[PDB]
Amino acid sequence: HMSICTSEEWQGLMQFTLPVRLCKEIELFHFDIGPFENMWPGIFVYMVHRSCGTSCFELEKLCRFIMSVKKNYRRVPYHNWKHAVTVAHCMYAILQNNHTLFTDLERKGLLIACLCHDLDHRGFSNSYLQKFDHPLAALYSTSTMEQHHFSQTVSILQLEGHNIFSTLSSSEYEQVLEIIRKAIIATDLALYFGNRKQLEEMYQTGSLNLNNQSHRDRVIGLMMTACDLCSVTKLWPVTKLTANDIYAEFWAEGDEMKKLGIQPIPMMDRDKKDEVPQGQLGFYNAVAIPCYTTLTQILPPTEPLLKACRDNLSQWEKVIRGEE
Ligand SMILES: Cc1cc(C)n2nc(CC(=O)N3c4nc5ccccc5n4C[C@@H]3C)nc2n1
Ligand SMILES: [Mg+2]
Ligand SMILES: [Zn+2]
Repeated sequence: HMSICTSEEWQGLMQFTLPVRLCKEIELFHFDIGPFENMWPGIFVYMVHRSCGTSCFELEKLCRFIMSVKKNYRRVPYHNWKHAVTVAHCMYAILQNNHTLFTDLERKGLLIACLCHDLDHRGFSNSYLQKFDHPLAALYSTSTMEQHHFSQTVSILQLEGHNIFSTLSSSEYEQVLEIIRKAIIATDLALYFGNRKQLEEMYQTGSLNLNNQSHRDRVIGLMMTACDLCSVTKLWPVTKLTANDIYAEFWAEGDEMKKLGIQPIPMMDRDKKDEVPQGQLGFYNAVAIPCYTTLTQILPPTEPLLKACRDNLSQWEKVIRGEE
């Protein structure tokens, strides 16, 4: 039930080289993958190679892997291929700027997990599938989509000629898969609030210890979250755009509820469009800013994300006060 790429696709990938002019910009946090759709898979490989060295993975098995992932993203307005790459990029920037805080095994795991984190998203929220009464919530009933996303990854990983991790030891294999699982589950926004509070705590009392694996997992998790929301960290006109994308889904979900004579929350109601800027404000203020603030504290080199967030915040304020 997994979908595979054709030899044409993956072989195309292998032959791609990145234009020299992007080499610089790719290293920047606010870098936008938007205007380079064909290059997306190629851009992932590049990031893999630079982070983890050129022969970290048998290039052949890697390219098949990436194109198959692509094919299992659906054609929805936001939780799509583009999202997966954008998020994976953001993690690349994070890893790059903290290069020795993490292991080869973490960096392989995390870029992979990012690319895989929303695999086979249907544009329906966790709340929806549970609240009426999908076969998926009938299988995992906390963090529904996220457990599916991980299962999907594993399925793709177990496909013929696709196993990029094959040449690890079986102990290392079972570790990276662990890393990944925790990383993906962490993107359930429900878990983030608990997780950031815990971190907030540990940092403030100076009991945060990157040698303690449990702490490691929470710092990783926060990263995953930071990466997931990173649209808010692009330059205003990019962010503005990405917003319409996230809303299109929300309102498609809202519509599907209205069809069962159920009133959607205002966020998912396209008849409540003018409330949007305000909603951003709220989201930036209760979610985004706290996310990046805590990340910047733990990982000072990730400060530019926070800075870009704040700039977008005040653009939303300017929109509300009516100056855009
Ligand atoms: C990446 C990402 C992920 C998520 C879940 N959101 N959610 C938001 C917006 C949001 O949370 N709000 C929001 N917008 C609204 C728009 C209209 C009406 C009510 C609205 N409300 C209520 C609430 C304050 N922006 C996000 N961006
Ligand atoms: Mg998700
Ligand atoms: Zn996501």
